[PDB]
Amino acid sequence: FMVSLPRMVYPQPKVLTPCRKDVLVVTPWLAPIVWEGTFNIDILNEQFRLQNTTIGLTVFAIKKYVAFLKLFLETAEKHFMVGHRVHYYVFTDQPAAVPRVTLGTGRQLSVLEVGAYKQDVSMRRMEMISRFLSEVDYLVCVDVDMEFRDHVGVEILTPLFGTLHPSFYGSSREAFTYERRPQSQAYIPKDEGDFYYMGAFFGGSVQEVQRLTRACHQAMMVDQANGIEAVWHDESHLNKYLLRHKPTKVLSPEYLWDQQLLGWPAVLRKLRFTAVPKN
Ligand SMILES: O=c1ccn([C@@H]2O[C@H](COP(=O)(O)OP(=O)(O)O)[C@@H](O)[C@H]2O)c(=O)[nH]1
Ligand SMILES: [Mn+2]
Repeated sequence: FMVSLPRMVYPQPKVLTPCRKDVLVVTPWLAPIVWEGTFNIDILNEQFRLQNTTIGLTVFAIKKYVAFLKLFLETAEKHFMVGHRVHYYVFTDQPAAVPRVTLGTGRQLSVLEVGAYKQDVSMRRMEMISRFLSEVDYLVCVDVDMEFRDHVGVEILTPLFGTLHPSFYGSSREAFTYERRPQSQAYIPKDEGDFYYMGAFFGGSVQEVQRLTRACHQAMMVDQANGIEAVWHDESHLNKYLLRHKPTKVLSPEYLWDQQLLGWPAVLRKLRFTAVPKN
């Protein structure tokens, strides 16, 4: 059950005035594409706070990538779901290397120990993700070699979402780096494909994320038994999944950007969550 919103004063939406004219803001299956200027965060904050929404954030920090945790968590504290309940799940082979980061109220961090792989480390995330049902309402699954630079909030939440890959949002579908070998479960032919989604940021309700990760894990297992590894590993399988199960929101590349690589184009009003230079 969902109680009434309170009285709120904000600018009237204008039917004959689009917010953004420069970009597609709804997919052909009527999912919002989330760009700055498309949402009133005050309305959304009210809607999700009234549900006492808890957001789980999963991140893997294996071997040397423990080095990225401090900046990742400190900036998440400043920018990610502020005002909402947050539960960080840090999966690592080095529990003692996890930095002590001060968390705001209503926010918690769990360290989950795993084994380390010698492709595999990136890939096995689907298996490891696939407790959450009892503890959080939504799950967000991100890369750790990243930092938050601006608001990432409840505007992303929905049953199932993907994020536009910053290198491909302007590309035609034959240019997308999908798995092209019919022998792989991740196969997508040249005349198929909506978008190229980034493996570094996806999520949804716990139920939908578990479905997704289960499906990708099963498909990767089939590929392995067939002696094939998809070209972009888990990302290839994510793309196949979101092709056949359309996401209910798509995040713009504001939500996954690399400023060193790609600068700050006109179409991006904010750079929210960005790659941290590495070697
Ligand atoms: O040695 C590794 C390699 C990868 N990862 C995890 O797998 C994610 C994806 O790998 P990488 O980001 O190296 O991705 P890229 O963005 O270069 O494609 C990383 O963010 C980490 O969360 C890790 O923990 N240790
Ligand atoms: Mn990464």
